Amino acid sequence: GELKAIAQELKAIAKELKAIAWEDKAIA
Amino acid sequence: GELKAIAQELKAIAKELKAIAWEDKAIA
Amino acid sequence: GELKAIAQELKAIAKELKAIAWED
Amino acid sequence: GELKAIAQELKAIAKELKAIAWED
Ligand SMILES: [N+]
Ligand SMILES: [N+]
Ligand SMILES: [N+]
Ligand SMILES: [N+]
Repeated sequence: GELKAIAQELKAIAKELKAIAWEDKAIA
Repeated sequence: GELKAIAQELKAIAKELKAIAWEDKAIA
Repeated sequence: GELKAIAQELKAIAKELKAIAWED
Repeated sequence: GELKAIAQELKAIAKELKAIAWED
């Protein structure tokens, strides 16, 4: 369903934001 | 950090959307 | 950059949630 | 209702992400 699929997208965005945050630390 | 905290918020929103989607099914 | 593109995705999702709120 | 309030949260988060993109 649409809400289930939007929930999966939000969880994926959360993992993508943590990856960015981690890249950013490494480099600084 | 701020991105880590926003990631947690997005994961929490995903669980809240699935709960809404489930409530909605039960009732329909 | 990337964060702006993610922000745009979140805005698009917001619009989708408002639409779901008002369907039958 | 609730979904609208979540949509508003997502928009607020979008603004926070754009701000992070432009800090040092
Ligand atoms: N994404
Ligand atoms: N929330
Ligand atoms: N979406
Ligand atoms: N936030």
